[PDB]
Parts: sequence; C-alpha cells; structure tokens
Amino acid sequence: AALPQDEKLITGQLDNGLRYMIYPHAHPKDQVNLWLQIHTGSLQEEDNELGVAHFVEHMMFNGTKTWPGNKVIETFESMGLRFGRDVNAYTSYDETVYQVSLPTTQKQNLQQVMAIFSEWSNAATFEKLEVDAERGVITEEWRAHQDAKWRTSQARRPFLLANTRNLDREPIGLMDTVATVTPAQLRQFYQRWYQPNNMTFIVVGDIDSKEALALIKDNLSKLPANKAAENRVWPTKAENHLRFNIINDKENRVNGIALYYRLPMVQVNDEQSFIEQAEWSMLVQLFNQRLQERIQSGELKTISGGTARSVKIAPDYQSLFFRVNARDDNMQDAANALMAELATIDQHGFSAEELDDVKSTRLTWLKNAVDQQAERDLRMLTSRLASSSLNNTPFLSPEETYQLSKRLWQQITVQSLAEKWQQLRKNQDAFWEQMVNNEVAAKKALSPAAILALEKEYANKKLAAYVFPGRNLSLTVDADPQAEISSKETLAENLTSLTLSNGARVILAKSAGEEQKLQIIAVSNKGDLSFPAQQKSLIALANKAVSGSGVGELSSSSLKRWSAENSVTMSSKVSGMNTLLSVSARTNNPEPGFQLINQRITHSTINDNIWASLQNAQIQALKTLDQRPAEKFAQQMYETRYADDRTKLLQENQIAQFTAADALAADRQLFSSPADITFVIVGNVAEDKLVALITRYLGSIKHSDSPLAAGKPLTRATDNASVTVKEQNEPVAQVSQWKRYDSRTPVNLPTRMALDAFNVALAKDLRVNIREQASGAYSVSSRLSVDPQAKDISHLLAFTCQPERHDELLTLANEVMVKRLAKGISEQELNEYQQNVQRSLDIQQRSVQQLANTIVNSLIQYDDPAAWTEQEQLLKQMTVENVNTAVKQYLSHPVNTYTGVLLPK
Ligand SMILES: [Cl-]
Ligand SMILES: [Cl-]
Ligand SMILES: [Zn+2]
Repeated sequence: AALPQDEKLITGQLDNGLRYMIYPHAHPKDQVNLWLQIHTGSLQEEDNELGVAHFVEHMMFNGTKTWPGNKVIETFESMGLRFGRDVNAYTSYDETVYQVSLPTTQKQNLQQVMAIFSEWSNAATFEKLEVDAERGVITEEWRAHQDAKWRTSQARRPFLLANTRNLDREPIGLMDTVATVTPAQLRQFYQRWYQPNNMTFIVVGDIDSKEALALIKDNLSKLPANKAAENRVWPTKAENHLRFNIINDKENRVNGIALYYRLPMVQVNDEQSFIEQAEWSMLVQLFNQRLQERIQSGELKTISGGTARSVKIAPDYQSLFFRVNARDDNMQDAANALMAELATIDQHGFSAEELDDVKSTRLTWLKNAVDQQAERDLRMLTSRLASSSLNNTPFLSPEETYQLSKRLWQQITVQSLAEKWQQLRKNQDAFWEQMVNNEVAAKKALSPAAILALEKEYANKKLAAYVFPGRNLSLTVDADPQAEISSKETLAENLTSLTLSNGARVILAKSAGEEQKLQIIAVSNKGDLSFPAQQKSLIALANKAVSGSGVGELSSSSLKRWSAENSVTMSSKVSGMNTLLSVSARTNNPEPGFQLINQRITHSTINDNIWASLQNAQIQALKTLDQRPAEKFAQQMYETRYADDRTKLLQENQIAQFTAADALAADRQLFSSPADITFVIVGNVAEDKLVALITRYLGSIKHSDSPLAAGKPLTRATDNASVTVKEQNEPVAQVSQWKRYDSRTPVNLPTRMALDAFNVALAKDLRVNIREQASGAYSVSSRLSVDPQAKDISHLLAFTCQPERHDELLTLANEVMVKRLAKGISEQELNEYQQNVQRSLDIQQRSVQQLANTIVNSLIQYDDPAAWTEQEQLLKQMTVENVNTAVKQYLSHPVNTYTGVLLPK
C-alpha cells in the first residue's frame, strides 16, 4: 500500500512553508552538503521567458542585497570555497539547485553560507550592468560546448521528446531571449517561483539532528511566508507511430543501430509500483546479461557490443532502448544482430535460470550496499534524496531496499516478464535510429523499408531458443574446527548412536542391499504443542511454507535446480510433540543431503506468496465451515473431549495477524536447540567419510535462543459428555464414542502389540455384529490411540447408520465390546496376528525410507530408537493369557467417555 521512509532521515516544514531534509553521514568525515532546491525549472517558462530559469540561476552569483556584484564569490573564496569544486548550481526542466559542500569544523563559516542561502531565496538584485555581462557569459558557454555528443542529442530530441513540454523547453532557451531579457522580466520570474513553499533545504553529512535543524531555523525561518505560483503539469501524449532517423557526424566514434520505445514512467511509492518499475528494470538487465554472455562465448563476432538502457524523458515518461554497436562500418550485421536478438526474445522469452541469475546478482549488490552504507558517496546520496524530494517518492534505506527486493521480486516471473515484453513490443510509440560517422557506413545504413523488411524476416523465422549457462550452485557450509563426536554407543546389531559436542544425537543404520539411496531424518522433540492457543494451528502451516521456500542464498527455483543436479529430495512434518525433517540423497554423492539438512535448519527463508495462500485458504475454510457438517461436528467433538483453549478454531484476525516473519520465527524455534535433535541416518556410506560429514554439517549447528518448553499435551475434559447435533441435511446418522483410559505404567512395545491384537479381534466382532447384521450400520470403525506423554489410551468407536437405529446400534456395539473384553483373544486370532506382523517385520528392513521411519517411530512412541529390533522375539513370546492380562489391566474401566451423535435437521 505504501513504502517506509528511512529512519535516519528527518523531514519537516517551517511555518513559512520551506521544506527540509536532514540525513546524517560520515564517509567524508566532518563534511556537509547544503543544497537549496527550487521545485521549478525550464518547463515553467512562458513563451517569452525561454531560458529565463537558467538566466536566474546564473544571476544568483551576480548580486544580492548584502553581496552586490561578485562579492558572494569573493566571500565563498575567503572560506576556501570555489565555484566549480565546492559551490555549484544547475537548472534542469524540473528544478533549480544551489549546492555547497564544506567542512563541519568551522562553525561561523556554516553560518555565513546559511546567510548566503537566505539571500539567494529573496535578496537577488538583478542589476542592469550585471545582467548585460551574463548575456555574454551564457551565450559563449552555449556556443563553446556544441560538440559531437551535443549535436547527437540535438538530432535525437524531436524523436525522443515528441509531445512533451520538455521538447519546447530546453533549459538554455533561445539566444534571442538571452540577449533581450530585461532585468524586470528576470525579477518577475524570480518573485513568482522563489518562494519558501516552492523550496526544499537539504542537509546531508557529519552533523547531528539538533545542530542541522538550528542551522535551518536560525536563518531560513525569517523568510516571509509568501506563496509561489502553482507549478504546471504537461502530461505526455503518446506518439503512436514509428519514426526513423540516421545521425551523420564524423566526430562520433561509434557506428550502430538502436530501437527506442517511449512509455509512461511510474513513481515508486507503493508495493505495486515498486514491482512495475522492477519488471522494466529486469527486462533491461536480462537483455544485457544475455548479450554479454553471447559476446563472451564468441556467438556475436559480427558486432562490437550493445546495451539496453532506460532514460527519463519527461516527469511522467521514459524511453527503453536496445542498441547494437557495429563492427567498424558493418551496419547490416549490426541490424541483423539487434533484430535477431529481439525476435528470439519474442519467440522464447527469458529462462528461469536467466531470471534467477539477474535476481541473485542484484540482491548480492544490495547485501553489500547494506554493510558498506556508512561508506556511501556523499554526492550520490545527496542527489538521491533531492530526487525523492522532487518526485515526492519515499527515500528507502539500503536495508529496506534489500528487504523489499527479496519479498516483492518473488512476484516477478518468466510469465509476468513475458507479458511486459509482449506489451512493449506492441507499443507504437517507437523509433529506429542509426549512427554513421563516414560515407561508407552511411551508404550501408538501412532505409525505413529495409528495416521493416528485416523485421518481418526474423518475425517469420522459427528461431532457435537460447540456452543460458546458469551459475554454479552450492550449499557449501564452512566447517566448525571445534566440532567433535563426544560419545559412542551400540544400540542393536545394526544401530549406532553418536552424541556431538553441540549436544545433538545421531542414529546410524546400514540397509542390506545396494539401493544406493541415503536417508537423513532430523527429529526434533518440539512440536505444535509447544506454542500458545493463537499459534498451535499455524505451526504446520508455517513449516510447509518455510519448506516450500529457498534456503541459504538460493531461491525456491535455484533450490529446485540444485536438488535435481545433486539428486536430492526434502520433506517435513509437524506433529504435536515432534517435527521431522526428511532429506534423501545418493550414497555416491551424500554431501548435498547433509548440506540441505544444515541449510534448512540454519538458513531457512519464507516465500510470502506461499504464506498468503495458506492464510487465505485457512480464512476461506473457516468462512465456509457450515458447508462441511462432518468436519464442523468432528471439531465440536475435539473441543468436547478436551478442556483446552488450543482446540479452538482461529478467527480471521488471528490468521491475518500471523505474518510471514512471525511464521519464519516460529518454524526456526523447532530445530533451534541442537540438544533437542536426533538425526536418523540410514544407508550404505563409508563411516569415515560419513563421520566427516556429521561433524561438518550436524556438529556445526549452534544453539539459538528460544522460549519453547517441552510440549504440554492437551488438557483432557474431566467430565463425560453425550452430545447430539441436528445439523445434517443428509439422512445419515454419524455416531462417535471415545473411551479414555489412564496408563498407570507407560505402554511399552509388548503391551502395544497385545492391545493392537485385541483391537483387531474387537474390530472383527463389530463388523460382523453391527454392519453385517440386517438393517445395521453402513460403516463401522474401531481405532485405538496411545498418548505416552499424557499417559493415557483412547478408544474410538465410530459408525454411520440410519437415524432411527442410532440408539439401538450404540447399545449393541457396547455390549459386543463387553463380551469381547470378557472372552479375550483366541489361539487362532493370536496366531493370525503373529503371522501378519511377522510378514511386515521382514519387509521393514527392505527400503532405506521404511527403516528410517521405523527407528523414528520407535523414538517417538517408546523413547528408545532400538525398541523395534526386539519385536520378532516379543512376537513369538505373546500368549493368550499375556494379552488377556494386558487388556484387563489397560482397557477394563474408562476414566471418561465422550459421545457424539450427528443427526439430520
Ligand atoms: Cl538559440
Ligand atoms: Cl520512482
Ligand atoms: Zn549555466
């Protein structure tokens, strides 16, 4: 919506209307830039005042009240200030500027200079003798600087400045006006525009806010609060036809061809216009990048060089041109290279690799601009502020420029730049221009008909696409010399445990068979239950958003290319008590796998567009929840089973208040503490090369400050509830019954096997008795959940039936449960289960991904990564009485029962 002005910059206005800008800077130490900017140039001149704005500029140095004649010049010289090196002045179409650069050390010199600035504002005398002498000064300067470059721009002017006020308002004006202007006319223009409200005083340099303000208020406050004339605006009318020019000048030393486009120029004052300008800027940069790359590779031997550039032609307009410089006098070759370059872009556009190199190049410069900002060129910085003052655009800090660029450039695609290019190529306000410096080049110079015929030739050719090389991509991490392996332990036959100097744990396992795939799973003991009620629901979203973005100095697109080139894949998942970060690779190229795990942890980024989509989707989902009755009811039940603020759905405001930066900060907190991480590495790599990668990439990760305590499980509701909701407009009754059981002792691997064997048997009796029984349920479910941290087991019994049968079938499902619980398991059911699990236990050490997730599931479910290894032995140790005594101990009497019935109406 709007851009933020630099914090360092102090801007105001005095009671009399005068605007001020103060910016502190100390690259040239104890130096200050004092600029008086008049928001009036030559555009404001009347038909009988052509050159008056510039004549007035000159007359500021030729007499005032206190300093008549050349006394002002003599005064600056007494302070060691010389016109041309310390004191300057210029007039353009848009403004008149009076500039002084001087030391901050001599305080009375600063005062005298401010007193001179005061007199330039309203005390100019315009003495008749002094006026007559300047006429000559101005006339001789104009006569003397009519060189090759001046004649070239003079020749280009009618084409470039077509339909502008600027065309008819060159700052120098007419020599006839210079010779005939009366001191009264010069006085008239000066009184008209030299008024405080049309002026800005700029102060850039080694001075504090207190001192710089007192320098302004002491001298410029006294200026009478007069109102200047209103500045007029001449909007540029498009010249919607193609023009042609040939510039012949023997003094020019570069022969060539150029295509100029004329289009509006936006003022960067919001996000939309920031991007709009960046798109034009990137099309210029993309053209130059491709051209340099085609010259350096020897693909364009027929030409010298060439460039794309954009230039301001009016306050509201600009020109974007594409120039090709001819080899000696080879005009036809130059024409062919330019038209072949442009036609290629029409046909294939620019590649993602091209767009990314341009972006990464610019951001690197903007990164180095942030660091080296105190070393900025004072003149460059001062002129940049004066430009912002002129155009009424926010002055952005090097930091804010770096932030806005990375965030808003993500909105610039190969597709968005292709339409911008198509729009530009369809623009009729254009002209072809050739440059010839001899009679051989002039004869070879293309006619308008020849240019147009050449344009059609390449338009109808099926040109070959340009393959851009693309920069070498790496996620190389500098090793920590002080990173070691602290402890070693053997967990099982094929399980090794390493603890690192940073407190991280590493589980190593080799997979039998030459699959050549490596899996690294970073397991954090922090999940979404380590966050407040406003955050819980957004943690998984935040993590998906962060994992779908770039990493390190790579964009999402450069990450995709690097991933494919280095044969790697990545995924992540946010659980209630944990976060998993899965990375796959090749055993022949394992280093990239480790680099990506490290960079996802230490250098995570967030794409703003992916987060906005997840926000908007979440808001939409909340908005249209009445359209999803089952979901709505399942949510009501979730809030019924628990007495926790965290179960509640977030409102629209809560979703919007969680920003991309809040989301990036939360995701960072999960893998913030290395001591909370267990890296599961599964595959066949030479352990000596493997330990080198573990210390370099997993032992290097440092502790990051985070307030995250161990996850708090949801507070379970202390009282039972039997809810009935008549919301469905479907003739299906949906019944859910949850039974909660407390675990006196934790559920270990043998007990979970017993309880699961029982539930397989239980789910059988429910299918035969509730579903298969005539006029029964349409579906039935019997699921068993175990929460180790909460120290409880949950049993969900779900079914959908005819509404008239919901009470009868629940009664029958509960009595079937009682009967199974009393009966227990049979020898046949136990052996059925034992055979079933054994088959799955032989195919658990099959895939590198499967085995890794087995170790992971052990760590999460039993706080022991080796628990799974003792399974086959425990499976052949399971007895009828063993499971029956485990069922009687962990499923006999519930601490709570929650019932939910979703009915029609
Ligand atoms: Cl003239
Ligand atoms: Cl701008
Ligand atoms: Zn001049």
